[PDB]
Amino acid sequence: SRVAKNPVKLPAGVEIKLAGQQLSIKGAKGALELKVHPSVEVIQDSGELRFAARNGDQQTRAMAGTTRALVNNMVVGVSQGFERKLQLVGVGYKAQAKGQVLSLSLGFSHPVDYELPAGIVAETPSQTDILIKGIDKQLVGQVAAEIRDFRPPEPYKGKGVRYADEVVRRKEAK
Amino acid sequence: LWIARINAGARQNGLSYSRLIAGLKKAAIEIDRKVLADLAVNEKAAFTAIVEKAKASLA
Amino acid sequence: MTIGVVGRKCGMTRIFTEEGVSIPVTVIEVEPNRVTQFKTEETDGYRAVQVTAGERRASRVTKAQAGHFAKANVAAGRGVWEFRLGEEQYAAGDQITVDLFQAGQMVDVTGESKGKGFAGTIKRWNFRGQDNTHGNSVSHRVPGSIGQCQTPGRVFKGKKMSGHLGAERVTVQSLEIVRVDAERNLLLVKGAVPGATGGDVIVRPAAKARG
Amino acid sequence: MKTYTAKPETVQRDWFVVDAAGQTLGRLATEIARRLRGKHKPEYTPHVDTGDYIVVINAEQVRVTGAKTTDKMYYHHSGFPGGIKSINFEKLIAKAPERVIETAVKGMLPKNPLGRDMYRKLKVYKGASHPHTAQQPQELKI
Amino acid sequence: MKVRASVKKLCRNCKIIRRDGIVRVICSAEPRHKQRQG
RNA sequence: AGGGAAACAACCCAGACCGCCAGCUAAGGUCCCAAAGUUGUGGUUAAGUGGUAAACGAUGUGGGAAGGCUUAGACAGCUA
RNA sequence: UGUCGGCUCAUCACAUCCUGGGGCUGAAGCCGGUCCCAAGGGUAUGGCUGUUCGCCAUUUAAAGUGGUACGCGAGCUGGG
RNA sequence: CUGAAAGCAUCUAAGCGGGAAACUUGCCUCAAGAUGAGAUCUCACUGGGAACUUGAUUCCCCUGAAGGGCCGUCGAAGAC
Ligand SMILES: [Mg+2]
Ligand SMILES: [Mg+2]
Ligand SMILES: [Mg+2]
Ligand SMILES: [Mg+2]
Ligand SMILES: [Mg+2]
Ligand SMILES: [Mg+2]
Ligand SMILES: [Mg+2]
Ligand SMILES: [Mg+2]
Ligand SMILES: [Mg+2]
Ligand SMILES: [Mg+2]
Ligand SMILES: [Mg+2]
Ligand SMILES: [Mg+2]
Ligand SMILES: [Mg+2]
Ligand SMILES: [Mg+2]
Ligand SMILES: [Mg+2]
Ligand SMILES: [Mg+2]
Ligand SMILES: [Mg+2]
Ligand SMILES: [Mg+2]
Ligand SMILES: [Mg+2]
Ligand SMILES: [Mg+2]
Ligand SMILES: [Mg+2]
Ligand SMILES: [Mg+2]
Ligand SMILES: [Mg+2]
Ligand SMILES: [Mg+2]
Ligand SMILES: [Mg+2]
Ligand SMILES: [Mg+2]
Ligand SMILES: [Mg+2]
Ligand SMILES: [Mg+2]
Ligand SMILES: [Mg+2]
Ligand SMILES: [Mg+2]
Ligand SMILES: [Mg+2]
Ligand SMILES: [Mg+2]
Ligand SMILES: [Mg+2]
Ligand SMILES: [Mg+2]
Ligand SMILES: [Mg+2]
Ligand SMILES: [Mg+2]
Ligand SMILES: [Mg+2]
Ligand SMILES: [Mg+2]
Ligand SMILES: [Mg+2]
Ligand SMILES: [Mg+2]
Ligand SMILES: [Mg+2]
Ligand SMILES: [Mg+2]
Ligand SMILES: [Mg+2]
Ligand SMILES: [Mg+2]
Ligand SMILES: [Mg+2]
Ligand SMILES: [Mg+2]
Ligand SMILES: [Mg+2]
Ligand SMILES: [Mg+2]
Ligand SMILES: [Mg+2]
Ligand SMILES: [Mg+2]
Ligand SMILES: [Mg+2]
Ligand SMILES: [Mg+2]
Ligand SMILES: [Mg+2]
Ligand SMILES: [Mg+2]
Ligand SMILES: [Mg+2]
Ligand SMILES: [Zn+2]
Repeated sequence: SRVAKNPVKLPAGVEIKLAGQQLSIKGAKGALELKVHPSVEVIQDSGELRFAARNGDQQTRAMAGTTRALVNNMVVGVSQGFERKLQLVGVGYKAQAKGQVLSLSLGFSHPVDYELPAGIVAETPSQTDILIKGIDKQLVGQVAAEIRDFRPPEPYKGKGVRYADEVVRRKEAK
Repeated sequence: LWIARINAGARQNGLSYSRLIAGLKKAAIEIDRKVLADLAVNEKAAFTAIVEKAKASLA
Repeated sequence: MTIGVVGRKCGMTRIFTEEGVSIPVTVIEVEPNRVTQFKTEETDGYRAVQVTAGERRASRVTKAQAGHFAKANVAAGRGVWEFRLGEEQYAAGDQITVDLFQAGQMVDVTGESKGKGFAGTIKRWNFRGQDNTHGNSVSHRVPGSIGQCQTPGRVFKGKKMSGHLGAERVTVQSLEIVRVDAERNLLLVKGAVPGATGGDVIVRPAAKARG
Repeated sequence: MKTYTAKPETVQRDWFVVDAAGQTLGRLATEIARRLRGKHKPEYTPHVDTGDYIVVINAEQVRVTGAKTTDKMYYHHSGFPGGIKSINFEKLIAKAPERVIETAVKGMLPKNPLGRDMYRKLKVYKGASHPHTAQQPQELKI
Repeated sequence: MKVRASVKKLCRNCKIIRRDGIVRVICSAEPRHKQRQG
């Protein structure tokens, strides 16, 4: 329960509105993060934020730690949004960003285009790197993972779309 | 058939069949099931007095 | 789909293109249809239009059916048909002609096929006959086995046996319109159309089409 | 002195309305079946129809406990070989909500000509309203 | 993936987890150590 | 023979002289079919287990008696 | 309670032969091996023999395995 | 994917996704005897008297419509 006993340490410029279980965080360059909590959870507003549990059951104990981590991501996101890196390995593989349409040529017969939902923005500083930006961890990591299943990496040469820190297992032909 | 009809009549007065028979044996009453089922249908005001007699036996 | 015309099969013919190929064609005569009733959601549930075509002598139209044809000043015709329309407007007394079709324009033709009275299983279900020699006894075009022993010990529902090659309604899909004769009220269609000559056929836009 | 018997010509019947909006499927149906038969009246005879009329309004909001929402299955055969057909609780609430309560109540009634007259007195709807305001049904708590 | 009735670790990096009521082994080191059932 | 075990000679209860629109019990039972507790108190299970199974496998969960490290800094992470 | 094989007509199981979706590979590609999910639809013609089977010849995406009185003679045959 | 119980890890415990010829529709046909017998448009019929066991009653006279059938000529409809 060491995660549930840690505060959130809310940054300087934010706002916390608590009307019942429904909770929100307000911030800059992106705001309006909302979620509600199961009726088995405690949140104690102060100069900080703290989490407890109504009950002693096992499920209530496990869900207290999820609430602490979920709110923490909400707190960071409005202040410092989360960001994911994708790298492209292989000749003739390149990606270019155009507003809300990301086009990828990944060796198929036909180049494919990915549509970026509201929220996130992608921009490619290079022709082999993708930069996914956003305000929530779950949506940013979902779209990054949706851009990877187009061509997940190969062990023999590493060709495909990979995370910028993902280790790719390699091997050689017999 | 008599039991199923005393059961229906006792619950309108707030008592189950098995709790009624326990109270009736407890107080002294020994009326048949055939006569109890007849009072339940027709002499409802007499059945009510018997039922509240069985409750008053603390059973 | 959802809106078409009612016509009469006139027969088969051919037309020769300029490049020499011959197109097998069925002629369909569509006398202009007359809108008889308009069915909407707030009156009927579903949404459709009702249509009549042809000509009927006054002695064969009954009193109830004549006052229905007189609510909309339409005059009685043979038969009455209903087309379940999607989103269209039609007032009572309107005209519907072949001019809602073009060339190309894959269409579906609905008709009632020819009737073969009481057919055997070879003709109806494409069974194969037993021997014509080699000792076979009075069992040449008969079906054969129709079940198993004690287990089930009954004939299963839907078993294929003989009787009545239907004069039922069938539709042939994705037929190509070759020519539309507005002035003569004709509709030249490539292929074969169910039924005999002079029968009623329903012509509607292609249900599938796509490719 | 002979035991009283109910004549089917002078049987008193009342209308009730019950709200199936969070109630367990099986514990709601046992009480419904008890009223449809007359087991709540002292005039009950096993061969006449002496129960009341029941109206159920919020059919689609009935619930089951445990994992029965996705695992409870409904089967029926069509008469043709390999004609067994299936559906579950989740999909039948979307398709035909009223069939869920009628099926539960129907299996708790006798399977004979009288058990089908008692089933004829049950009206199940999926909204919050019924067309039977002319009969003025009363409120029945479970 | 290897489907057996006796699933168990094969090296240090193997990991016994239970997912939708099924015991599984997931290994970061070798993709050959994946197991199901058991 | 009768009641129970769904139906079910050989299992459980019990041995039919006749009649009764009287009562008490046995085996088995008491949410509806279908007579009788949606009875009371303290726990277990989440598997529809209950309502078919073996070697063997598993951080499923309840209870109990003891151990090894540990503010001279324990166990996991992270930096050499 | 008519017993092998052939013919006609079938129906179900999945322990899947082809087509469909996947994990591992001693998986470079084209091919494969093995395991998992999947029963919608398909799934040879002949020479020899009474043969089921089998062996040959030429095909096919493939020429599945079984239950049904080793399905089927008040449906046929009658080679054994 | 996000994520704890169990500072890590973890597709799951709360929450959110992708995914097959199998399943429900989409295509074609039958279909209110679906006794739960549904709906729409239009058409027809607007007289007396008596007996009562006193209203979903019985009889007498007059009036029988909308329509259906018999009959006849037949049909790419058909054993009847
Ligand atoms: Mg004919
Ligand atoms: Mg042949
Ligand atoms: Mg012969
Ligand atoms: Mg002979
Ligand atoms: Mg002959
Ligand atoms: Mg058949
Ligand atoms: Mg029966
Ligand atoms: Mg196994
Ligand atoms: Mg899953
Ligand atoms: Mg016995
Ligand atoms: Mg038994
Ligand atoms: Mg018995
Ligand atoms: Mg007793
Ligand atoms: Mg006892
Ligand atoms: Mg029975
Ligand atoms: Mg009872
Ligand atoms: Mg209780
Ligand atoms: Mg069970
Ligand atoms: Mg079981
Ligand atoms: Mg079967
Ligand atoms: Mg399988
Ligand atoms: Mg296969
Ligand atoms: Mg396959
Ligand atoms: Mg494959
Ligand atoms: Mg494979
Ligand atoms: Mg199969
Ligand atoms: Mg099949
Ligand atoms: Mg098959
Ligand atoms: Mg399908
Ligand atoms: Mg051969
Ligand atoms: Mg030979
Ligand atoms: Mg055998
Ligand atoms: Mg066999
Ligand atoms: Mg045989
Ligand atoms: Mg066989
Ligand atoms: Mg036979
Ligand atoms: Mg024979
Ligand atoms: Mg034979
Ligand atoms: Mg026979
Ligand atoms: Mg014979
Ligand atoms: Mg014969
Ligand atoms: Mg001979
Ligand atoms: Mg011989
Ligand atoms: Mg985590
Ligand atoms: Mg993870
Ligand atoms: Mg979950
Ligand atoms: Mg989907
Ligand atoms: Mg699909
Ligand atoms: Mg295909
Ligand atoms: Mg199937
Ligand atoms: Mg009808
Ligand atoms: Mg009707
Ligand atoms: Mg007339
Ligand atoms: Mg007529
Ligand atoms: Mg004729
Ligand atoms: Zn391993």
